Amino acid sequence: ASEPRAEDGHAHDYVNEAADASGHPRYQEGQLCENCAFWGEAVQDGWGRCTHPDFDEVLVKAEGWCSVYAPAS
Ligand code: SF4
Repeated sequence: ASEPRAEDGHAHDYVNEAADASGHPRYQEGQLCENCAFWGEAVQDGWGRCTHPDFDEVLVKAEGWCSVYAPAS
């Protein structure tokens, strides 16, 4: 539905700014939700869907990141 914008730390060590998570060892450079293997599509104003149950709950910032990130490679 009209899922609300994800909070920083909604779940899974998520950040709204990918760069915030530089502190997180698994935050490799330039990993963004937009380039996550579990990305859905962009919905509005730099937010889009993350296609996992404990995630799609909220609309994630395309520029965000989380621990469940897997590279689309
Ligand atoms: S799995 Fe994480 S990094 Fe990937 S799109 Fe979802 S919230 Fe973003």
